[PDB]
Amino acid sequence: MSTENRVIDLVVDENVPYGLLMQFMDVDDSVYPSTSKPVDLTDFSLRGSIKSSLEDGAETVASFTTAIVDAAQGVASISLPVSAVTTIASKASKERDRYNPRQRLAGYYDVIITRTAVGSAASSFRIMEGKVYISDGVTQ
Amino acid sequence: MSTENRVIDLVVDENVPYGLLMQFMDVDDSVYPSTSKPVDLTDFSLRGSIKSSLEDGAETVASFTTAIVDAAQGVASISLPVSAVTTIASKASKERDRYNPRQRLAGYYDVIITRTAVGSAASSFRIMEGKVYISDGVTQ
Amino acid sequence: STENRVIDLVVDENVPYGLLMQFMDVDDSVYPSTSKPVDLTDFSLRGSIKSSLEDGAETVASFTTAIVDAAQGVASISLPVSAVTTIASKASKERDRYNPRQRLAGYYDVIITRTAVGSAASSFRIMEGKVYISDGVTQ
Amino acid sequence: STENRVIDLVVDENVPYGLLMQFMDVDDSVYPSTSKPVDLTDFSLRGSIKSSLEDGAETVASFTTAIVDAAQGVASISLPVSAVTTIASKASKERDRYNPRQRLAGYYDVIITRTAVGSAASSFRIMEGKVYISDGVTQ
Amino acid sequence: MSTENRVIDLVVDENVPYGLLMQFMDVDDSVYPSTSKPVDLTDFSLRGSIKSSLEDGAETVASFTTAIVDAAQGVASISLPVSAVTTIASKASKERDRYNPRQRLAGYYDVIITRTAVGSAASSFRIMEGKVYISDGVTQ
Amino acid sequence: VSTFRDGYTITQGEVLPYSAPAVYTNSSPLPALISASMSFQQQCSWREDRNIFDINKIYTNKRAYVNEMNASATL
Amino acid sequence: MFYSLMRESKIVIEYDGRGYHFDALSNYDASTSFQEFKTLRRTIHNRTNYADSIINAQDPSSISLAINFSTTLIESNFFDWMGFTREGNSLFLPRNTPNIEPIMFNMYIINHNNSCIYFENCYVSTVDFSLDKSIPILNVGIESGKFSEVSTFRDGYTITQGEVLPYSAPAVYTNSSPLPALISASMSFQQQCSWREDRNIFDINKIYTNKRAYVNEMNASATLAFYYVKRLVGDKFLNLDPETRTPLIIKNKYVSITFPLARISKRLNFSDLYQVEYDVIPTADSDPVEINFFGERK
Amino acid sequence: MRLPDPYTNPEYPGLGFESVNLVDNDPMIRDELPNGKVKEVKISAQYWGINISYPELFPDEYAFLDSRLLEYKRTGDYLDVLLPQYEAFRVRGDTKSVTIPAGQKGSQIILNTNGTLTGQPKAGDLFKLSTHPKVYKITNFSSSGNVWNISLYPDLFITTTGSEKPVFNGILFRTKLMNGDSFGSTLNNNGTYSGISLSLRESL
Repeated sequence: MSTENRVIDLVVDENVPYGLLMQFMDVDDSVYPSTSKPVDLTDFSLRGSIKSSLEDGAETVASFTTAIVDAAQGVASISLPVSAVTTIASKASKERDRYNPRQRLAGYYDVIITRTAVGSAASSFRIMEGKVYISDGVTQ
Repeated sequence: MSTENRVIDLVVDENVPYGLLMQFMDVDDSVYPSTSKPVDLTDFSLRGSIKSSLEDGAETVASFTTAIVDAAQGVASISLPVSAVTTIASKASKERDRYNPRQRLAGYYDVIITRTAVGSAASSFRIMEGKVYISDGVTQ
Repeated sequence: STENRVIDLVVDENVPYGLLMQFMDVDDSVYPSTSKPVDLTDFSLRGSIKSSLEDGAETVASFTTAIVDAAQGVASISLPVSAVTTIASKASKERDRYNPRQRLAGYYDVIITRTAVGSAASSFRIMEGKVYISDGVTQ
Repeated sequence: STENRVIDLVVDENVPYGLLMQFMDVDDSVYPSTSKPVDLTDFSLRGSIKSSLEDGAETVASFTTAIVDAAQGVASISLPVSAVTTIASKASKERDRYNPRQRLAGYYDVIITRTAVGSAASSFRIMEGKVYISDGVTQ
Repeated sequence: MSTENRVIDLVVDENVPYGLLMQFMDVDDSVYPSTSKPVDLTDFSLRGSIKSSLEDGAETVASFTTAIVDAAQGVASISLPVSAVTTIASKASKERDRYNPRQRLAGYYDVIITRTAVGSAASSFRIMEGKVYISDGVTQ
Repeated sequence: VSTFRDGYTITQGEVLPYSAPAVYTNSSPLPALISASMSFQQQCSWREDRNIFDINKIYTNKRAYVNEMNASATL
Repeated sequence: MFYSLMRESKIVIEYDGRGYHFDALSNYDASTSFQEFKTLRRTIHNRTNYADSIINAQDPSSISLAINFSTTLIESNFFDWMGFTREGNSLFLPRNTPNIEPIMFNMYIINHNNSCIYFENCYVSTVDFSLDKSIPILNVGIESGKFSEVSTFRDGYTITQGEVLPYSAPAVYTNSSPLPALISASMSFQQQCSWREDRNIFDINKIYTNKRAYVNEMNASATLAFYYVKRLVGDKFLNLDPETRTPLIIKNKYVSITFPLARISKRLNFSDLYQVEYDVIPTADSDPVEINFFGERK
Repeated sequence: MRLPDPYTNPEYPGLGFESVNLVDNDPMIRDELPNGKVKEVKISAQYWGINISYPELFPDEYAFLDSRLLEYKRTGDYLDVLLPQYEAFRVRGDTKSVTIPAGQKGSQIILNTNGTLTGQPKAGDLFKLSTHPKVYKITNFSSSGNVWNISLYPDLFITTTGSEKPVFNGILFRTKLMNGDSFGSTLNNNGTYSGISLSLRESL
């Protein structure tokens, strides 16, 4: 009955690899209390992309590298290497904000988890969405 | 509550096949609280459609591919494929919601359930209505 | 009639309409929830819809009345899909800015009547109000 | 308490009208007020519907009094559907503010009477008010 | 020490006889509590008249018929027949009042109780006063 | 919260035009009205169930019971 | 129909069978109300929503009058009715309260078209006036037990207040030495009575009205406001020390309140211009407080 | 006899419990051993105790109530009461065709509905046998089709004789007054009897 929070804004650090890991857990409310079992990520793949705008025809700033850490514990990690961080930093907006000159808007990102197989239905699902920001660094 | 009860809004996510899961259930409250039983959905066909406007001449932008996953237990599912979602996104208003910029107005929709059977009770009801919104995406 | 009990009917476009009543007299002085379903044997309700609330108005549709359960008290007021289509054709086009689905079609009343041998005319008005059409797109 | 003789009648177009008065005699000497009904002997009710209060006003209609179940005090005032039509014919074209279906048809009052029950013509007015016609749609 | 209420406004009903009865009771406050004995109305007569105005030369609308019901119980009745009610109704002011078109002002009335005899003093006494109103009726 | 529920369809229409109030007894109007104020209440009360199992945690009220309902008007 | 305007009214106080029509009335305020017993009998059987309210008593009314001083000095009867003893045109505060119950009187508030509101069992509970640089006016406060609506009434055609007295500057003395830099002399007199509620089980299903009351205390008080003025360094006459007993008089051309012996407490405020404030009450063994009423030419 | 209440006499809504205290009274020979072990022996019979508190009673309602109570005190019979919080009609049907096999003692009971009853009696509800007037309290329930296994807090006072019928609705406590010796009612100047309360106690 409560609300979800699909909209998440990420903040990356320039010159540093960014690593985010998501855990999918099955839940239920019954006579016995909340029973949680990790979701088995088999045939589950992720794919995320970043563009500088929502409107059609937006320039693709970069794309995220997807991997699954532990299927039994239902843990998947979504991250990008340091070179991708530099690429996004180059393509970010040059407009600074006072009280914190570090952060600059980089664009919008989405993540779809999908399960593709002959017996599996062609079902996709946008797990998250939001904007990507950059914390500019001076080292390196 | 003349019409306020059977109206909800759907937000199809761009670049994702949209599927809504419905569960019919005959809830008895006037006689006694906390009594509910599923509706035997055999012979209870479903059909829906989407149009851009409520005028007499309106474009059929899409149509739900309804299916009864479980004949008993009152479980049905209305869903549309990726091509229909793309058509809706292309044929949607360019004016963005201010409180949620990813959402744009696509059109109106209705759902009618037709319980055609051997018994002379070929009744029809409109169980759903509202507006259809498209949520833009970038992962493509 | 019941001037304080006016209710506006809402009929869905492209859908056959159905409304059911229950005539069930009560006497709770003895104990709460003492309600006995009224016998509807030899009762025949009837009604009509007209565009305006005055003489000389053009009739829009007449409800196809019935008595679903005699002696059980469950009467029904309804009209088929073609009549609903005629109502939608005849309805006005002054759509509201914030209820763009509902248009006014006309005014309605229905009268219950007793046709019992050994009795006389017992016509009585039980419903009153307006008929609103809700637009539809799925046809 | 005080006086509440003024009550307005809303009669329906194309439908016969009948009102059921349960005459009663409540006394508040004892905290649960006595529910003793008056006994209807040597009682007759008379009522005419006359447009406006000015002298010489034309008689729009006349109520038809019925006395039934004298022991328990109830009584009925009614008028046929023809009387309803005659009332609706002369009603004003201006409609009531709160209900756009009612139209002022005239004034009325019913007068109880004892005819030599004790060699006295103890006739006094029971109730009064305005009669409103409610425009129908069925016919 | 308290005040009296000699000013009483009467409201009559058109086409209906009007009947008002007054009871005169002797009272006293002493060591024993309030002792009340009905006043014996012997040689006691009443007389009341109605005019359309207080000023001298006012037209006499009608006059009341006076009678004594029970001398032992000290009850006197002051009333007028239905024909007098009609007469007063004809002579009433035509100016109506909203929120109740029935009532119209008819004039002013007074009642004097007197006891006239050879041994009795020539004493009169204005028991009441006020205005007379009419509740117009349609029947008859 | 980040995402929410937005009532695109279920919404209030146009405001009703002003109309003068009037108070009646049966059908006899009451003259010289000034201001009719109506009041309705559901005087519930929170049932605080903060216990020792909520130590080192932020507690939020969840359940409540109705003390009384009433309808009132000042004329 | 007939509306009721405050400006078109006449207030007549009925005492001893004579009507004291108090003209020269600047403004009066009054209200009437009833007492209810409203209980809600919510039970485990029926958690009801409808209360059990019965009106059983009349809440006592609190009428306040603001009356200008007049040349015929009818307004001194308020001191007379409140309990002060009279000698000539001067009112004494008695050493002891004379009677247990106050002096009761009825009051009418007349209006056009034989309309009236009848307050009964009234007593004067407060009288205070401020001698200042504005026209003096004494606000009296009376409490009623029973209010009613009556058709005929008592109207004081003869007993009435005359012309308002012309303004005259106040002055406060000690014996005959004037006190400098006066700002506002406010006098207060009270008869702090209390209603004796005797609502019993014989009044069930009836409306109860308060009828009898007893005097808790009478008092005379005055608050004097000055400017902090000193004539010498280390002055003895004008300072902030309390004065256990000192003869004081707040004098005017038409009224003079005398304290034969007074207990004065001082209070200094460091405002824009320093102000001292006195609190004058009569002492324990002081002679009766005087209130003289001079119409004209003393 | 029956204690008046809004169910029997709806014309008196003042009757009806403002608050009811259903106490458990099981006397026991409890002994606290020196080694820390607590040993308690149940010998005396258990009895439910009912403390009823009434709201403001108007004179006519109190007249009816104390008339009924004085009739109780006169004829000397028992005074039945119906607690309304346990009146949730959770079991429909007629229980005449329900058989309880004979020879059963203790908390457990086995009854065969023969496919007649509709509704499951959850734990905490009341239970009473047709013959004996004792009132039990269901603590656990378990059914295998038609047969029902019910566990009652007080042990069955009498062994089932094969004819006792279950009573899942309209259970009345056969109680006796404990405030009879000095029972006073105060009348206020407002016109209501205030602070009327009863200390009932189940007999047998």
